[PDB]
Amino acid sequence: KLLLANWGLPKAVLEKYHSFGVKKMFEWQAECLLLGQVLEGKNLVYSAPTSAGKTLVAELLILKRVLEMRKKALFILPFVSVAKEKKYYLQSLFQEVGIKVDGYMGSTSPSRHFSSLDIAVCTIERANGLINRLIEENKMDLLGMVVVDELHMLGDSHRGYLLELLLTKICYITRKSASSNAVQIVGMSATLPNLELVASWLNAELYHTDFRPVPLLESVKVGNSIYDSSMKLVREFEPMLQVEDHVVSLCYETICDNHSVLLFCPSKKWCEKLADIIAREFYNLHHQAEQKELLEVMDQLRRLPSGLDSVLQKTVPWGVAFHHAGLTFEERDIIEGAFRQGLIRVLAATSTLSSGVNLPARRVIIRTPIFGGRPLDILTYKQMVGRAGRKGVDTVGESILICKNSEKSKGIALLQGSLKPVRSCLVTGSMIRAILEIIVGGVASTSQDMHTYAACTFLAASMGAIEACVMWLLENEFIQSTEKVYHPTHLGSATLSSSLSPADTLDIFADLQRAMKGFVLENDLHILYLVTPMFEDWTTIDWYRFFCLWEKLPTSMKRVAELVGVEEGFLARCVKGKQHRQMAIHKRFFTSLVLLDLISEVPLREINQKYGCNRGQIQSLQQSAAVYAGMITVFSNRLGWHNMELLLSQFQKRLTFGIQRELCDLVRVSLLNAQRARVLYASGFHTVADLARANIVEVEVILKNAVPMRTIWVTGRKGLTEREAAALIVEEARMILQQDL
Amino acid sequence: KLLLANWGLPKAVLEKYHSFGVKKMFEWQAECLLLGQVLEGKNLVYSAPTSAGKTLVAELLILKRVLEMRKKALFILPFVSVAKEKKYYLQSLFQEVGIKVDGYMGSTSPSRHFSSLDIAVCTIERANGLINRLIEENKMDLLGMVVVDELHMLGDSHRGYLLELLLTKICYITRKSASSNAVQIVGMSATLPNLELVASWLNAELYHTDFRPVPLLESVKVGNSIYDSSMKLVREFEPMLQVEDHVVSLCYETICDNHSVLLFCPSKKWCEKLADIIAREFYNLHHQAEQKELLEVMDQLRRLPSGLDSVLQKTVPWGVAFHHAGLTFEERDIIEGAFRQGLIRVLAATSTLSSGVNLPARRVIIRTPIFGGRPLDILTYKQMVGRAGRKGVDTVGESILICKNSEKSKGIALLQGSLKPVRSCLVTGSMIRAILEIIVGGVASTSQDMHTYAACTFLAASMGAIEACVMWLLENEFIQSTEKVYHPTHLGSATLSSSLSPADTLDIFADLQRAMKGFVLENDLHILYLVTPMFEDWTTIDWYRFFCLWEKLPTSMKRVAELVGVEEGFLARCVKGKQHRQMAIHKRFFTSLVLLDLISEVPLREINQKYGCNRGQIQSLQQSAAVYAGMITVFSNRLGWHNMELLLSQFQKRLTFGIQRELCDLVRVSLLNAQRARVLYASGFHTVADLARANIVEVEVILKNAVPMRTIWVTGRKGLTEREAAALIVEEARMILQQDL
Ligand SMILES: Nc1ncnc2c1ncn2[C@@H]1O[C@H](COP(=O)(O)OP(=O)(O)NP(=O)(O)O)[C@@H](O)[C@H]1O
Ligand SMILES: Nc1ncnc2c1ncn2[C@@H]1O[C@H](COP(=O)(O)OP(=O)(O)NP(=O)(O)O)[C@@H](O)[C@H]1O
Repeated sequence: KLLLANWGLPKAVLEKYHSFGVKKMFEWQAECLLLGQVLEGKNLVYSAPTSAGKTLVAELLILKRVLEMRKKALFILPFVSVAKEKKYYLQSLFQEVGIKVDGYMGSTSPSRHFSSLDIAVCTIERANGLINRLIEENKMDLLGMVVVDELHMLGDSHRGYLLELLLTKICYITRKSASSNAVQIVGMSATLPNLELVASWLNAELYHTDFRPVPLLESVKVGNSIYDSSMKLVREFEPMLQVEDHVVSLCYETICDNHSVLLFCPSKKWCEKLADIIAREFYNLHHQAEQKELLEVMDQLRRLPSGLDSVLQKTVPWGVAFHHAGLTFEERDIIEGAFRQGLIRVLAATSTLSSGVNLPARRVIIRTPIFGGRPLDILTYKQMVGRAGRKGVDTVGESILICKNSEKSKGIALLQGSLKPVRSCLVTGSMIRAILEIIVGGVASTSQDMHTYAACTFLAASMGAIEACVMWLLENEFIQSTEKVYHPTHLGSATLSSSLSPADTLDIFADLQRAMKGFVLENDLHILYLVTPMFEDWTTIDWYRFFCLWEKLPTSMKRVAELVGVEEGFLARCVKGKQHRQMAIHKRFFTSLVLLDLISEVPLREINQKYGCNRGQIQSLQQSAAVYAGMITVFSNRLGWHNMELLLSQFQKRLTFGIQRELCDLVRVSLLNAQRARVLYASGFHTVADLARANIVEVEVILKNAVPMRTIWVTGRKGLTEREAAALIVEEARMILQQDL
Repeated sequence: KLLLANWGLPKAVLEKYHSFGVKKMFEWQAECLLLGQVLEGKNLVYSAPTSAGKTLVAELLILKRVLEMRKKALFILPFVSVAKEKKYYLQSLFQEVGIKVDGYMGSTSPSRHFSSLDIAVCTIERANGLINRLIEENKMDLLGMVVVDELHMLGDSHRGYLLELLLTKICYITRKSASSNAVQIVGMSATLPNLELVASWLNAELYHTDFRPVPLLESVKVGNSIYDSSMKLVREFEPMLQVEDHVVSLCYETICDNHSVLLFCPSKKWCEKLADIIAREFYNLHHQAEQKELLEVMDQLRRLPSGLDSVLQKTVPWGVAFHHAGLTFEERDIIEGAFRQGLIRVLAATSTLSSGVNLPARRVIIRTPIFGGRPLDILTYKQMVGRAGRKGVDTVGESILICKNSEKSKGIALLQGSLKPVRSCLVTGSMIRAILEIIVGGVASTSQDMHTYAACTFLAASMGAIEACVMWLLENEFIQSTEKVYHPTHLGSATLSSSLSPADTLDIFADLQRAMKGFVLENDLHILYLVTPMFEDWTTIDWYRFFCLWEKLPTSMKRVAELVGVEEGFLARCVKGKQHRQMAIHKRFFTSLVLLDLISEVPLREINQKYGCNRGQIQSLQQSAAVYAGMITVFSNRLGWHNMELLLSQFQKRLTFGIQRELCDLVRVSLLNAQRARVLYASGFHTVADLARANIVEVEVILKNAVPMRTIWVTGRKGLTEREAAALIVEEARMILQQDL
């Protein structure tokens, strides 16, 4: 029974599963999938280590649900990058079966309707919106199963509470319809201490396991000695070659064993220093002073829109590199992609890689127990050390945390500690949106029926302020009260449909209605100023630069500032020598200035040295501001503002790819991000129409030129050959036009 | 040789010509078509009376040109209504031949490209723009023949000068390309005294004839006697029944002879009085106190968007009616259509019908020699009296002009007078556009080459200020000068492409750029305020109403007024008790207010009693403001303003049909003007897509209701049955979607 072909599976899916190297099913997976009555409708929650094969159980369950009862199945993932990876994996597994898979990851939206789709690999922030849309116009029959990844995120997190509200809405809808099951909620988590309470929250059966494909031997350093988890020496450390910490040696010993190493570092600047240091040691310690495939990685990074990083130039062709937030989104994918093939053997990464894609390694080394002035989180530590040990190759997995002097006490607590139990995070902004997500949906109107929903939440299931949320919504016109029955309003129907927090919608409605009387149209700044999300922590603002920004702006760009409350008298002037709502406007104004150059196709290299924020912190905004333009536009339609939806209709597409209005039709094909379309635009193909009929060999020469074998990089496809990439552009264009009419 | 089938013609065209009652060719037409070498390339100009068969020669020539050398052939007509009639006639003649005919009449634009088209039945104002577009991007090879109707209009007229510039541009292009002919210019005119000079202007051969199918016996009244043209009594008048002028008797004598009468009147108010008077006499003089088809006309006018006119209620079912400018555009077509079938036997019309469609009658009576305080124009008189005598039925044709006391001297001069020779009307606004139409087109750049064009104009060919036009264009940035070679600018390339007079473009560029900094989006007023043409003489403005207009406008509509220079202190306030640019703003503001209700689908009955201007003067603006929005939008694209072209893209379609943004896709089918789409919209079909797939029998019931056998009226199709009209809606929708992709 522990064999995949024995289980009922499609032939093509099984063959592709062999192609991915998965053909042996562990005992824990079979036991979880044989937990009695789970399969035929009841929801399920299980825990396993990060490398135990958590995905396979969910994939088998969603396959069984899909081919048994035809119904749309969700797939919730916490991060956009992992969501894209999961969608591509599911497509590569499900091409033939006819299960059309596509995802809703922030800026991007499917061309085909959700009814045509069958599996929606969606992020939490947009899965909430999709389920709100489904619940709105009574389309619940299509949904048949919601799959959630990393259930433990529903605690203290910026987006796990959205997952909590989504799951409680689904549970309440299921309970109210019964006054074996319509929608099955299957989730995966780490070693959650209170998973029984979570399992009872959805009344799901629980199966917790600690099976690991390879043993994990966590260890700590003391001078020239290594101590195991339980304060026990396991191996007497000795240095091989170095020119107390000796962090370069631990990489070296694994290097001579023909394996790889992950070297997590606290800060990006530390990552650049550490990657450079290890590269220099590879000169003297290996030369006393695959290569061919490693040069291909260099070639792929050479004609990236940002070019090749200066620090990466002196490090990459040695198996030593670095990968953190400040790097480009395309640069990160290549560097991570090189690790999957083993081309790069050392990665000096930050804490961002902890929650990233599945990146295996033989050894994991963590430089400091303090990350950004605070002790490193246990949840992050478990995710970091969960990457030690490659399945089927490495016989063991080692994690080495470096602690010094008095800091060793904090380090030891991490090894013997356990991840904290989940919380509720529920007046509060989470409950206000929770209440508004139902009444405007019309599912529950009466207070008593609404109070039933309050008993279906996570806070109630763990074992006042619920009615206070209504009183806040009533005072702000969001919901009107009649004989008490609560009805949605024009503003309320817009907050829910656009998927905005009610705290923000109040200001946006006042901010957008401040554009009722005064507007400009020469420059996109004022229109862009209405789609900048916030200042948050996207970058550090340099005011002396803003002094240069303010004067050199044309006579129009300064006019926009006066129209939005920005004062010329105090603009980078009084800050040098030394109001919360006013400070959040000048910083918001600066955020709009950067986005203006982003849609003007100013290259990221220039925009970095000009606005001081590197490409990592800039794509962290344009892919976050593109979603904002996709919610302000929806906010206007539900409020009956057809004038500005027309203006803001194309600004989500212009911010996602950083293009102008000319390439809007051209960037529809997925193989032209921001440079493969302009160089193709200059060749005379101004629309996706004639590009489909364009000559196959003609587009080869145009893509060859304009350089700032598989050197062309494609989103989600790693690197691609120049001939293959250009051949797929016309092939994809033919399908795009054919399926759109 | 005087027989159509003898001439080389397609079989289907010949059969349709028999269907239209034209099978005998007069001697003058054959002589004109056998004027030696005219046929194989040389242009032609000929004159004939209004009923002599002027169209047939042009139709034969354009047919020969089209089937001999495949090339696009123009068809220029002076008025929009006659252009629509000519386009429909040409389509009804040319369905089978494959000659795709379509017209460019102001607001409407062809869905198919001009390259697909073969005959463009275009008005002068848009024929000029089409030829400018053709000359711009060197597409002159497609054009092979330009046909012009009423050549004599190129004199003192508001749009004949555009025809003059068009023809001189064509002639200059032909002459410059020769440094039997590419483009043949064939035109028709009345008895122009100086047609030889016009014929030599295009070097065309001239054939002037005075043949008339029926003799015309013009006559004048004196008390109870009738005098012929040459001061000779021809018949002693006697009154039959009346309850000196005795204008009701002349209708009566023709009535008992089973014929019809046209009774032209000076003013609309006179027309209502005269039509009512004759109807009352038909009570006592015919009852001492076809009917079935006459009631059908009443039924068609009963559910018109404006309903049935009060004055028409007491007059229509007796053969007596009236038709002037103040009536609805749809009302005029039915009243005129009833005359073609003979249902209505008396028409009290104004001078507007003189240049309208071909409306024949047995007798024509003109009430006064003074029209609006001035002597009646001889050109109008010839057009008015040219409708006397129906070909093949009436043995004679009579025109009776009524003169009294000392006014008889002026009346006699009209009978013995002749139509004045054409003029040039060429600093002047006609020459400024003439010069700009070429240099921005790039055809002529050097001054000497430009001076060659000045010798190809009508003023030169009849036998300084040409260089002064360049000096005016240079001072206003319209054209830049280098080493002298004149180049177009950004503003210059927009004035020519949008087809605006350079005098107006200077203000529009300043007016539109006054919207650079201050704009509103809640209401369409400010956007509509940028597309109102002018105040002109569209209606008389009542200021006390504007006082009611100003206060009851919302807090936003008053904000728009402040943004465009309108002052609250002086707004319908100082005019009651008693600046040219300021007066043309408040009047322009009032023009925008009316258009706001026009796009809000406020019914014409309410909008008449609310804004005091009847439906005749209101559709005289919305079909003139729709063209303006079609030129402001083009003016923005050539000037690189993509923000407001998006806002103004749909405002030409919203003003042509007076619809909202919901029906924009629905009104694409020609059988839904402004009421057949809303009542169909309320049935659930929100788009032209599902309307094509809509059930045939289902749309029958929805069109039957909402009434404010062939009762449904279709533009250009007279009246249509309810079953046929609804059946064609789905049939047309199927072809619209199929041919658009
Ligand atoms: N029974 C199995 N035997 C061998 N390999 C397996 C088995 N089951 C799953 N796998 C694979 O081994 C990996 C261990 O599972 P797991 O690491 O939890 O997935 P994951 O990292 O969460 N993938 P993702 O959702 O994209 O982040 C899976 O991702 C599969 O690639
Ligand atoms: N040889 C002919 N014999 C009989 N009828 C003719 C002949 N030639 C033309 N006709 C028709 O008699 C009418 C007299 O010509 P004419 O009145 O000048 O056309 P029109 O009124 O200018 N048509 P339009 O261009 O739509 O305004 C034509 O319109 C034709 O309908």
